[PDB]
Amino acid sequence: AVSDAIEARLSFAFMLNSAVQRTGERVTAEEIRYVASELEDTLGGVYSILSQELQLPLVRVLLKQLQATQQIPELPKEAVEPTISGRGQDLDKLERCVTAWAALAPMRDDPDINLAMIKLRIANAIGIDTSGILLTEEQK
Amino acid sequence: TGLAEDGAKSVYERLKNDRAPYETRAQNCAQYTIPSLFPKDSDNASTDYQTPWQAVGARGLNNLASKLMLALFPMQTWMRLTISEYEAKQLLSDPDGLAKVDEGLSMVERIIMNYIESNSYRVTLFEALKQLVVAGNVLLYLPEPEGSNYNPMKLYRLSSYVVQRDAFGNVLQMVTRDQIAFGALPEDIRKAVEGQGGEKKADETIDVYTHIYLDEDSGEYLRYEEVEGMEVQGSDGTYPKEACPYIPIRMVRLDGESYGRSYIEEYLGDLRSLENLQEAIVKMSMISSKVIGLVNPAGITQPRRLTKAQTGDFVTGRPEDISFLQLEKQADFTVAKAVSDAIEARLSFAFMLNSAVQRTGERVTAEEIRYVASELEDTLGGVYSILSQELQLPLVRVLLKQLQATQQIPELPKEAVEPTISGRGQDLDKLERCVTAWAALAPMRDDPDINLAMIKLRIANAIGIDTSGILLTEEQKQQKMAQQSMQMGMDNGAAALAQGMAAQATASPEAMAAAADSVGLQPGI
Amino acid sequence: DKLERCVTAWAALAPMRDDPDINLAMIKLRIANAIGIDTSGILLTEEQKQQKMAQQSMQMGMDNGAAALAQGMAAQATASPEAMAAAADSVGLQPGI
Amino acid sequence: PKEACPYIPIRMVRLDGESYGRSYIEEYLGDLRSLENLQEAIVKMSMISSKVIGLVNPAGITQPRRLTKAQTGDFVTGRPEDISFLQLEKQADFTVAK
Amino acid sequence: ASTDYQTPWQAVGARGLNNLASKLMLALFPMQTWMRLTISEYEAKQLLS
Amino acid sequence: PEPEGSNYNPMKLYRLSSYVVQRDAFGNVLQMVTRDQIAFGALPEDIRKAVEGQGGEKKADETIDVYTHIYLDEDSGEYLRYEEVEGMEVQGSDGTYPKEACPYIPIRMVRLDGESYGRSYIEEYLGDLRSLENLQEAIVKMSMIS
Repeated sequence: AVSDAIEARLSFAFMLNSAVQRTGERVTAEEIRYVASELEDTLGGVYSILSQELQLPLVRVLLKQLQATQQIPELPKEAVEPTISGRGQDLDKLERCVTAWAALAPMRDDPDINLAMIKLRIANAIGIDTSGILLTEEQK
Repeated sequence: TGLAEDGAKSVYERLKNDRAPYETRAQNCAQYTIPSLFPKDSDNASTDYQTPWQAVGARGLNNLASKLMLALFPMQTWMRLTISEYEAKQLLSDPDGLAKVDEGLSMVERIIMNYIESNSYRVTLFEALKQLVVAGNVLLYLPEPEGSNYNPMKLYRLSSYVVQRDAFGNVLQMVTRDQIAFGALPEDIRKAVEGQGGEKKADETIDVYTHIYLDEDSGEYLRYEEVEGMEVQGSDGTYPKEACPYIPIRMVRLDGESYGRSYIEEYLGDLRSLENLQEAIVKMSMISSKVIGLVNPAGITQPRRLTKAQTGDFVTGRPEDISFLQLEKQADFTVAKAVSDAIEARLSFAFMLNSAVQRTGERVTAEEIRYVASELEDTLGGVYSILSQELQLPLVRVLLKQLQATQQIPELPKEAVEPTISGRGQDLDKLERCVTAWAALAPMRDDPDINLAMIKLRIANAIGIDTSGILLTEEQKQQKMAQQSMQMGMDNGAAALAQGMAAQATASPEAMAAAADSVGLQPGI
Repeated sequence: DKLERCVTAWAALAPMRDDPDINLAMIKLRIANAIGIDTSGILLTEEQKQQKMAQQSMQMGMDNGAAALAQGMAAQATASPEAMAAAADSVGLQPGI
Repeated sequence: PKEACPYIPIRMVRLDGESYGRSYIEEYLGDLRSLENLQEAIVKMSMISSKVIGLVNPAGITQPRRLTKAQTGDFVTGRPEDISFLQLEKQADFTVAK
Repeated sequence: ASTDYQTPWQAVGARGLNNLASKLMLALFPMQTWMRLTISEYEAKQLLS
Repeated sequence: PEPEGSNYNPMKLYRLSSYVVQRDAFGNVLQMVTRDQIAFGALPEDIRKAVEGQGGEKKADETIDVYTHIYLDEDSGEYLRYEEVEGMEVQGSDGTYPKEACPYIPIRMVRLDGESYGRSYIEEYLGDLRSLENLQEAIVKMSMIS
């Protein structure tokens, strides 16, 4: 029972799930295992040092070595990189503002609501940038 | 000159005798949770860090530093720039220019998030939040960019800095201690060390101090670096009171002491008792682990035959002579276990981990009932609430200044300020809610009685969305009524002459051959 | 909530837009009286409709009107083909098409 | 003015006509005072439990001069009923205070 | 060769290493586009139409 | 390594028994030394001219301790990198690696200042595994008397 208690408190320190080495006795079901996200958050503390130490210098070397062998276009001295765990933010913020604009679909005949402005407000609330976002003055 | 306070190497030494209360707390306080996080710093390689007998402090720290990082600093736009709305109405012609200003404020709040993520500020803040749990009291320095290259920020975890503040909240003076080696020194400092005299090894370290004292007769800070010499002559920086690159962070604030406490010293006594149980349960299993064969010496069984026998030999003796020395404490192992399962139960709510394995458990507690996990979010909401003032606002007010000087940001016109909203948020949900209320008015587009022009204003008044880009104004519709007509004018018009020209372009077939020559077609068809 | 509740009660009156007996002009006032929403921006007043009846007509006036002369001009702008070359010169087009 | 002053004193539960206010958790501070006195005793009962004393029956055979110096699996002289361990009692008392 | 490596009596460290090295590899380095290049957006507006 | 073409180009690692770095109490690296043991037939072409240039014939399979040295430069912020043999250099040596882009990057599990190397993650539970093996050693041995 001590060895089953030490394995229990190493199995959270490592990113394996709670498993065989008890009675177990799950009945713990079914939406309750969203506490497996607690293992992802504990995993999120592990590699967080390592993304600076490995994950950024591996790109900054390859951004230089591919310029010298001409396998990459010479990017003009002003682009830098995050290791986003990957867009991501460009996709979800575009996917969310579509569904908000899709709710404005039964308002295409309403004479009062400024639908030209509400589509800009949602584009302002959600942090999508602008100016490729709407038809400009001439443009129609 | 004398510079009105002297000397900066002795300001560090007078006030090093004030860290020693907090420092010897944190050396005790990291000993119980995770000893690699805050060393005693009379520590080298090797001094191996023995793991504590309990592993709740190691669990409940990473599970609390990450849940602060996930809550303070989400991946999206955790700051936003509020312009003062009434002073924005005065200086501007309504209403299109107002949201055009908020696009410039949505411009800046994305560039900072593209500056924070692209300089690994997420890393050194998570190293800051682990120090803020164990010890509190970290200042992290945000250096000047000097280009669009890679620019991290260095932190100092209370064994490398000294601050002195008032009983009042403001900081008087800060001293930071570097140990930069001689080959790795900056260029202006090497001229000062050689200017002091004597050659140096390439790897010899140098105690490089700074001194960030509050100025005599002016509210700004003065900042000078030093070596064993007096200054370095690249020193003097006029840091204002509200924007200084050295900001000392503080877990739970206590007045009027100079530093702050830590969060996990508020349970460090309880971990101290929970290790003393978990030290005893493990040691009771080690007496258990030893296998002693107690032979009854008033018996027959000599183990001269018990050892040398084979797999299945028939041996002389009685089974009741050979008994084994077993660990007792059946009714005592359960006393020390049920208390240790009760202390871990009341530390697992103090830390933001969920109720878990360390019981029978025995959930049947299902399925909508676990909305009481929001009680952990609310207890988490009390933890960082001090820290949003201490870290989360000065980190923006520095970056709003440093990006103006390097021209990576537009000079925002002296009137925009920022909350750290946990992120709109309020601009999205209040817009999303008034759409669904206006969507219920859709079967009333033909009702002759209800003033739908007013109800859409009332919901825009009840929900606090602002107004005046919200509705079509007085003129605003004769333009709109023309655009449906100019559409049908251009549509029916372009369909008229195209049926009009091409019908009479090809009739009495000599005209058909003449019409093909205008395009340039010869007689093919 | 008091605005959101009176919408759903008025939404139940939607299949009664053709009933010749029920005073729907009054029931919408009674629900606005029962639920404590205030009044007087709540309903179209006396005048208030001859303006509104004109806007459906001025829409169909501008719509049928702009569709009339655009079919009206462009049909007679290009007939007896010398007029077609004269019509293209008014825009500024030479003889390309 | 009387209605707009930048110094406003806040007050948990109001009591007249004393100058200050009380607090909410002093209305249960007596009960916490009794609940710590239990939880102080349950933990201290686990600490007598934590100590592992080997009571050797001195009218027996087992001398622990052989029990300590023995290896992993040695055969040693003695009876198992001489070696008992001083364990914390209070089985039916730990449940009262719990 | 030879020095044969005796397996430890416990097999949690052998379990909890491969189950942690792979879950770092699956989280640090997914199969899709784990880096991206941010251009400085305001300096991109200045140098471009 | 450098590509030198679009052919197959892996990357070699060194698991702390084949390299040495030295860094400051500050975070930056001062000097790195990597130790290879490339055999004589498997050496690169410029190095074989240096080993033969040292003198004496070699076996086809004899190993050679080939060192590099990636020290931070005097009076310039870039790194200097030279390979060596038992001789002084190899005359294909000097590389002006900048501070931000060097092909040798030392990785580090949990960072601790100001020691030269980093710790590991599973040494933070290595004491606890040491106690858990001592139980699991005893349970198995109790089943063998059984």
